[PDB]
Amino acid sequence: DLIMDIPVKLTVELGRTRMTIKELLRLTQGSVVALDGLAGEPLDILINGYLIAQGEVVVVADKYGVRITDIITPSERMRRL
Amino acid sequence: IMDIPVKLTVELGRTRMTIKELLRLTQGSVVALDGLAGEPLDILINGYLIAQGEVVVVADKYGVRITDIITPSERMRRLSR
Amino acid sequence: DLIMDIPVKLTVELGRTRMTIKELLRLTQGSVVALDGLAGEPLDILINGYLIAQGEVVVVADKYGVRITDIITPSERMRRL
Amino acid sequence: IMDIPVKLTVELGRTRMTIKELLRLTQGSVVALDGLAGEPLDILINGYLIAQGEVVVVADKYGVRITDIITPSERMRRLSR
Amino acid sequence: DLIMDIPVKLTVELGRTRMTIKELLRLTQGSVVALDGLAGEPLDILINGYLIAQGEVVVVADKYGVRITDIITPSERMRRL
Amino acid sequence: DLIMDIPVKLTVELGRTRMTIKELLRLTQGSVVALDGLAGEPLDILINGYLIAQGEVVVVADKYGVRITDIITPSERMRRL
Amino acid sequence: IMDIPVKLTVELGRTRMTIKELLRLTQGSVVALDGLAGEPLDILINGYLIAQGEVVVVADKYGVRITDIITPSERMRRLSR
Amino acid sequence: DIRPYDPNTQRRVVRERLQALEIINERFARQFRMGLFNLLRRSPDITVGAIRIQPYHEFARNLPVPTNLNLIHLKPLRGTGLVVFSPSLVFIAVDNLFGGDGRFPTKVEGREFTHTEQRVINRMLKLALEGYSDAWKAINPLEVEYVRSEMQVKFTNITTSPNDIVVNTPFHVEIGNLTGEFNICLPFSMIEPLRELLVNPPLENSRHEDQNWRDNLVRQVQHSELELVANFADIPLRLSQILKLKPGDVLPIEKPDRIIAHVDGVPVLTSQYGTVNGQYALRVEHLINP
Amino acid sequence: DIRPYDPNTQRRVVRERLQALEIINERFARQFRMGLFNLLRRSPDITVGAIRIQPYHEFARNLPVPTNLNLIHLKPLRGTGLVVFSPSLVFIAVDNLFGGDGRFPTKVEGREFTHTEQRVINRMLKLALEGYSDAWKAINPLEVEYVRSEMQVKFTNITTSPNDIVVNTPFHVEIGNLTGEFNICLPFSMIEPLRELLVNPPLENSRHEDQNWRDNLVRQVQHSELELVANFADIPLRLSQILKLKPGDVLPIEKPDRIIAHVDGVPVLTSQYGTVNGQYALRVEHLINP
Repeated sequence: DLIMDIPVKLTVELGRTRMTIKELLRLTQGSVVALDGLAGEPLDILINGYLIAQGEVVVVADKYGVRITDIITPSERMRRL
Repeated sequence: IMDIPVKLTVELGRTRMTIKELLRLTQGSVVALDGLAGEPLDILINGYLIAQGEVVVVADKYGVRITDIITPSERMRRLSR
Repeated sequence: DLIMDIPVKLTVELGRTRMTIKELLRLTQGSVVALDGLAGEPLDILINGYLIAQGEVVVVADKYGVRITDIITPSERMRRL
Repeated sequence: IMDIPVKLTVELGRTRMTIKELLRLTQGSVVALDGLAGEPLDILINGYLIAQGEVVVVADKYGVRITDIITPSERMRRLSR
Repeated sequence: DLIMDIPVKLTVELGRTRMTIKELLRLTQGSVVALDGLAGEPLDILINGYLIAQGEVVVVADKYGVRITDIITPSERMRRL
Repeated sequence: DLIMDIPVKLTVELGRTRMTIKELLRLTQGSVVALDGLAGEPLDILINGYLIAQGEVVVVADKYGVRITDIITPSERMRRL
Repeated sequence: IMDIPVKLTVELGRTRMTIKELLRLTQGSVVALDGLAGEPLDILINGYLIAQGEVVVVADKYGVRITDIITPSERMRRLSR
Repeated sequence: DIRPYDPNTQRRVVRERLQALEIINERFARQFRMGLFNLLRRSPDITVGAIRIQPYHEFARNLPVPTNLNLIHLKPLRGTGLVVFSPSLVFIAVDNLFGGDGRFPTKVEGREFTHTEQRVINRMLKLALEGYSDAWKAINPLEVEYVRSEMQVKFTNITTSPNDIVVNTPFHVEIGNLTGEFNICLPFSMIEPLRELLVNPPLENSRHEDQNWRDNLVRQVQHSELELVANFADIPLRLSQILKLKPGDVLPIEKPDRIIAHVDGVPVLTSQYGTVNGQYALRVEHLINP
Repeated sequence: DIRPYDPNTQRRVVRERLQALEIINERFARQFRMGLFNLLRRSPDITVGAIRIQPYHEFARNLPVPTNLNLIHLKPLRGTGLVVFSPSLVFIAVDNLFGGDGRFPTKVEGREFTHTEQRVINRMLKLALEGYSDAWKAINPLEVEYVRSEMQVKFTNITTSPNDIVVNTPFHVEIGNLTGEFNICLPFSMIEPLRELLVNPPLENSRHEDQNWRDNLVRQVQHSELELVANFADIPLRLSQILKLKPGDVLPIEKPDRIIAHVDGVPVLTSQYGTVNGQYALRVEHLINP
């Protein structure tokens, strides 16, 4: 079926971390928290919270975008949960 | 009060697009996000956006220095887009 | 292909109306506002704000559920434009 | 009091004409509007004219500096034409 | 049928913007707001709020008018909604 | 051709009368003014101020509607001119 | 008190004549009016004479400088002729 | 004449001739001349130049820098006016006032006005304001109040926009061999309510005669008929329906409880509909009144 | 334009023209000039340079070391501003104050300000603060309070981050042959609430006229229709279900006791649903109000 004009929401996550209530509250103005992902890693392209693609960051005429390098394989989907 | 951990995420930007370009996507396909280059990235708690902050690299690691906490008016402004 | 899952968000709209700021601010407790949808007219179904179908509220074993009267067409989309 | 967004529009002028010239229209067909060159363009809120203001160009973008807010007398004077 | 002597209303839109209650109220005397359309774009020729033509601005003996360049096609009618 | 939709505004006039400024300003609460239209005479229908038809008020399943007694003609338009 | 517009007219003069010369009229036929050259032209409101005033030309446009408002005696005197 | 319109083409053609403004200008010129004689102990002559109804930006672009710009209040008219005192005029006034006979050449290099120069400007401005109020009183009495003084046209911003149409009146004052200028700048919005009075002066016996004229006018226009059209109902359709429309078609309509009576489209009253004497009639509930 | 984005590329392009800030700068420059004349007994001239809306780090990187950095409070605006007093300016001021005629060459080698130099700094800082408050009062009255002084840009940290966009205003002061500079540094967040006022100055008669304008604005925008969309229910599905979906399918749904009415996605009110006149209707229980 080609009911296919439907629009979708695309997001890009720079990084993630697991972190608890106390140091949440301890975070203040100008507080910086390091991300789990090491610099240069391809970011995560999510669809409604669902990942299908990975890609690095890029700027296209002052506009944000990602250069995708891997999109489709679920063989690694087991570890990211 | 409670000592529960939460999965923080940092979101680079948004993208409203139909699945035309989604199926047309491939390695090297250019994608543009809603956020222009320069504005603070969004700090989300369990997927709940609560803050905005600037991206920095420390010890060759991604990090975000939280610049401000968001307001309901800006929250609805970002929602209605 | 790989898009078979793609968590989508489907919403149904109860009705629409043409009303201005005066009465809008003059809404009070218990005040009733009518909608352009006739009682018994199947409600609209929207995905990301766009037509996907028309569905009617039906009693299904004490569980009200929406039964799809019809699927949208490009022609009807043009007409309801 | 409320934080609702509205679609503002700016109107260059009016034109009362029968569909003779409408069907005679083509690329290059000259059309004349009701408003002469120089008078403020009309600022409308959700299609409701509320103001008059002069047109300017800033950063190679169209803009309007609101000169005055309209009065019911001028409003109906415009309508009865 | 040729019941066609009917007169119709023609309007020209210089530009549009989506903008909210608070900065509405913040607009004051002499306040200028930039339009979404970039300068030099063909304006919108509306009929009773319905668009059929696009065209740039022109002055014809101190009288406003538009030079129409595109009139008929519904192919782009989906995006402008 | 492309003009098949062209949202038009149709109005019906209840009646007309010849009356001056004295009595006009001397209208009071509950005062009744008669019109030249005889009771049972089909009312006129106008579009942008011009004749389009003559229609009569008919009871249609508790819903009063206007049933078109006749369509205007150039001859009758000249006669009523 | 009320904001109604009226169609003012300016009348050059009167002429009482039977339709003899009316049917004898042609391009170039000399006609004489009741008013001699020099007296103020008549200012009528919705066809109601209210004033008398002198004719002037300003910016190559006809205009009347109202000289006096009439009296009932002069009104009836003009009528009885 | 087929040229593409471009912004900032303020082709504002608003041509009038304010004879009453001219007469007020002449009366104020005489009053200012006598005041200048009283102060400077010397007799000036003041020539009233042509009235320039020009955009504010164009007026300001010709103003020499620096200059005295005095904001004034034309009560009860909404808005503010300006008095332009030229450096040459202020120089000549101070020179005459403080011992100089004025025989020396006028050396205007461009500098701000000192406190002493400010006070001299204040005095001549007070005299000018009094003379202008006296001149205007013959036509319309008003109160003129000094607001403040400025050196730059950017300090003033007399209009909402620089393209706003404004009235300027120049005066060339000569004393012996020393020439100067001073200007009166009033926004066209200031005089728009009184445009009718300023265009023509041709009335001198009008204190209660104006009231009599207005009473005659109203009592005589009260005999003019109108065109009451009562829109019974309002149906929105499309042009396809209009083209295919045929007699006998019934068009659904929301039930009109209130009928609007309008003339030339202009709403006049709200009423209920009915039948009397065999004719349609309207019983008026409320006239359209803001 | 296809280049890989990298962090610390603060390509912050926020271009505006604060005419009201410029006018306040000029008024404060005149006030500071007269104050400097009062104190130093010598007449300076102050040139207001172009306003630099630049990142805080870029502003600080150009600041000479050592220098005087005075933290100030722009009440009631949340946050703090800075006054930069240059070593050359402080040197010249102290030299003039303490017997030196200033004819000697200025020898700035780089050293901290002594307590006497601190008192001189305090004095002309107080004069600058008073002049700046006077200049601003014409547009917005505010209270300026001295916080403390610092010698290094790292002592200040005026912004949350060095990449925060900040407004700087330089002033070049000349006295005889001795030149100095002093700057006013206010974070863009300070003026963001008043950005609309600072961009354009084109209003002079606005004390109750602003209230009248606002009342007209609200009473005229109260006649604009909106787009109420009431989301009756919310079913989450998957794209496979959407593709295979066929008419007559029933979708389970949690029972909506409350219907949210929103416009353009922005929630407006909470209500109950029902039927009246044969149409769907909403009885409002609570409007969306924070």
